[PDB]
Amino acid sequence: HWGYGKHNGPEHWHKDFPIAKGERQSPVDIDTHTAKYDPSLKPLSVSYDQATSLRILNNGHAFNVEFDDSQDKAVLKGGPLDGTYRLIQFHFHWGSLDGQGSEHTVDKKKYAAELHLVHWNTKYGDFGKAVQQPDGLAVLGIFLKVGSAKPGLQKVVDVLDSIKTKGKSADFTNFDPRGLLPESLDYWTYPGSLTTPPLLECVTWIVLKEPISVSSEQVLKFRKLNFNGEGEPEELMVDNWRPAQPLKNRQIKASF
Ligand SMILES: NNC(=O)c1[nH]c2ccc(S(N)(=O)=O)cc2c1-c1ccccc1
Ligand SMILES: [Hg+2]
Ligand SMILES: [Zn+2]
Repeated sequence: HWGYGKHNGPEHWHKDFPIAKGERQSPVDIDTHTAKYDPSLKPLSVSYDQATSLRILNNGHAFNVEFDDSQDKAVLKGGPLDGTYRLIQFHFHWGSLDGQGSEHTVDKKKYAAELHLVHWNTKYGDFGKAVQQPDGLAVLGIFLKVGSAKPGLQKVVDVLDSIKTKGKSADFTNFDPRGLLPESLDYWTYPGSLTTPPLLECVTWIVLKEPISVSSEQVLKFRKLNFNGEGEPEELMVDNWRPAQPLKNRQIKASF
């Protein structure tokens, strides 16, 4: 099935998922001199104080930290969004080297990794229904650069040993996603898609200008993960990022 390798990677995806060549695919390059400040944007509201993490899973592509979304506990609202979007999970995309790994790029600049906090529009009842709607999802994207360690990330880093291979999961309760945010909530926003198959065009992307810094040892542990299942030949989980897709005269707006 689909992956990130030469034989199942991003330019093979269109065969099983024709929408890969669609009109609002993600990620995209953010050309900072083409993005326009939008005064009609409300401030962004990230309410993660009552977030309830459930567990962490290696899905053979990346790892997901999953949250209980059966109540309004961790919500995204404001900015370009109408109504309330509930946090369901977060995950990352990263490279084999610090000079690559992010999915969105900024004036062609690739970051070492990208964090995606995935939220679904609560007017649709559940995630499965939300992904059938053009405004079903909101993904908050945060760039990672290598520098000082991010203390709020370390609990995630520590558990990765326990979920090395495809299909492995571990209890991951009481994780506070507030520890992953940069200071500034300045952002760019554009309408887009899932960056993974089925590549559904259901996403309002909100990409934060300010990156977080993570340590070299933190990222190195990400790179120790496996794409393969236990007992299979080792295929390191690295370069699990889709490259930038045609903007196709969508408009990227800036909050600042
Ligand atoms: N990880 N399992 C999933 O079902 C999944 N759901 C997603 C929703 C949104 C996005 S996104 N990257 O465009 O923010 C990704 C996912 C995923 C997923 C994420 C990483 C690897 C494989 C699947
Ligand atoms: Hg959709
Ligand atoms: Zn993602």
